[PDB]
Amino acid sequence: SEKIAIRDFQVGDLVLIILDERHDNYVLFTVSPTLYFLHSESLPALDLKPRRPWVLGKVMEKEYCQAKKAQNRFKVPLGTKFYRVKAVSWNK
Amino acid sequence: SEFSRHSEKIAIRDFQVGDLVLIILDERHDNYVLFTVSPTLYFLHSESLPALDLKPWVLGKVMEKEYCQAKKAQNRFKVPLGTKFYRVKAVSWN
Amino acid sequence: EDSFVEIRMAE
Amino acid sequence: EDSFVEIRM
Ligand SMILES: [Cl-]
Ligand SMILES: [Cl-]
Ligand SMILES: [Cl-]
Ligand SMILES: [Cl-]
Repeated sequence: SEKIAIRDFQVGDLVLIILDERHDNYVLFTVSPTLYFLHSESLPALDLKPRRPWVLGKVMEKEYCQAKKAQNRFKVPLGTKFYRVKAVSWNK
Repeated sequence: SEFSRHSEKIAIRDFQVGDLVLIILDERHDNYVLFTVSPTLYFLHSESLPALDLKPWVLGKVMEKEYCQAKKAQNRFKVPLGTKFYRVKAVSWN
Repeated sequence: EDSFVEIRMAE
Repeated sequence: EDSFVEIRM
């Protein structure tokens, strides 16, 4: 049976996607200090854009990014390195 | 510098002693339960609450499990009569 | 109690 | 988009 990954995420992982008020974004639940933001494109198919506080998902791609302006949609400091992931619905 | 590492993963059904689990407040049943995708409820034993400082959500490790059945429509778990469910003792996972 | 009881899979 | 970029793993 599948289990939820909690760090070092890869494509195909079952993940827990939670709303992060501080960062105004959905993120992957993780025990690492590193941020994994849910790609905007993924929100409609996951029923997270009319919000719902969580949903299970399966990572479908993963991108390593870096914030180049102090104001950004992720609310992270200038220069922050972070990941953006696309995820789709998962069901048992 | 780069390094590799093993990572535990969170179980979501058919919980076993030693599983990493997510412990969440089930308002519907007035109790902490294990996060699960399956219809069976795994209620956190009341003995386990003080050492988890629940005396929102917690990562824990399953230590014991007991299969149970409700024999009265009115019970502390708010489950229908005859419901079969588990009680789990767990310790924190930091 | 007798609110709920222990059960096990039959063997 | 504009305020962040992809970087090399
Ligand atoms: Cl700026
Ligand atoms: Cl920079
Ligand atoms: Cl770990
Ligand atoms: Cl109890």
